[PDB]
Amino acid sequence: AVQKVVVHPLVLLSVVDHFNRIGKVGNQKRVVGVLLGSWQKKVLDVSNSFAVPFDEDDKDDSVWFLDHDYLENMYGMFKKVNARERIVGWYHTGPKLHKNDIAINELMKRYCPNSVLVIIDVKPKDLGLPTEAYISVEEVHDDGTPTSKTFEHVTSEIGAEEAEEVGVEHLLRDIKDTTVGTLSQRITNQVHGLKGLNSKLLDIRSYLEKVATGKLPINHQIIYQLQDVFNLLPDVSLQEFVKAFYLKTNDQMVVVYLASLIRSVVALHNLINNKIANRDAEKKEG
Amino acid sequence: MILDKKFHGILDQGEGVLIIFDEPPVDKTYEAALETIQNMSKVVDSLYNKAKKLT
Amino acid sequence: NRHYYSITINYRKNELEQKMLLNLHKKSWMEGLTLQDYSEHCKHNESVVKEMLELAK
Repeated sequence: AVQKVVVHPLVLLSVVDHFNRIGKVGNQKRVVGVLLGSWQKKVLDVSNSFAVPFDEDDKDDSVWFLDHDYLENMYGMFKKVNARERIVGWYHTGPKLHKNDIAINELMKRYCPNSVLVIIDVKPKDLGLPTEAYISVEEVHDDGTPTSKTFEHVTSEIGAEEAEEVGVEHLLRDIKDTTVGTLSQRITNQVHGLKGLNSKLLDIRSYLEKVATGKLPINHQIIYQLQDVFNLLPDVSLQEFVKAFYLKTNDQMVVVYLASLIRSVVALHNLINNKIANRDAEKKEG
Repeated sequence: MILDKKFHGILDQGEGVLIIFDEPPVDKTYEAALETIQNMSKVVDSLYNKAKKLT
Repeated sequence: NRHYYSITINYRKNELEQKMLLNLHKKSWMEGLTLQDYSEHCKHNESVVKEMLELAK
């Protein structure tokens, strides 16, 4: 149904406010906020959101506390001031997906339309993208397990339309723009290996742990496609790609001729002014 | 007609083998060679200005 | 300005806004897995950028 979503940083800075208005009490649980957006178009666009007092139990996980009057009053007044945005779903700040999320999401599945779920981290130490759109749809399983709520990962992007780019750029004054060239390219080409190294290294360790020490079926069926796609590149002998290395290396030669020739053109004004300025300033100094 | 370059091909007498091939990237060596020939005059004129100002 | 003046304005940013919003904006200019759109341009250098190299020349 929905291919991609658009999440503005305003809601995540509202999660910064979720971490600001705590009051130093010692709970810091998965505070659930009422996510708002535009479900009209096929693409989802989050503009702003708000929160609702949400408290769980220490031992029992099935305890969840929501509010209907606060949702209808905040949504009623928010719709009165801005009717272009309506309820879409919710989101929790907890890093782990608990079992009670089917009951928490089930309320906004009954009263509200199909709600999207977003899992983020309480500490911004994760290098990866903090936002993951999880659609709440029921899927048929091939093994015969009963139909239940399944959270499929929907791709997400963090973009601002008109003003939040200006506000973020003015508040930071440290981040740089695209700036195609040497630095913005070589930084990605340096740290990219760590950007994949922390993800893969962080995932395959617990993966290999759950291979031998795993039960409660983790959908082992998708592991066959995992190792299949991993074995779709069986160390090609590079025999056919030699001519492609001749093409890319020939373009490399083109960049060699462009650099040497163009820089040789740049040497004109320098290697002329260095003489005509020094000898004339010297002969005319005294 | 191959000497007239109306199509891609080449004949043979000993074996009679027909080969058809083409070279699409024609606009690379032309622009590169023109940049080399045009830059030759730049470096030579630079050596004329420096050779004039020195000796 | 008569009977109508103004006041100065300063800002404030803690480490949670600095790292969350900084990494959020860098990620907003980066990819999902950060390895997706690299080979796109690495292999577009042979198909699309060649036109930009010929026009550049």
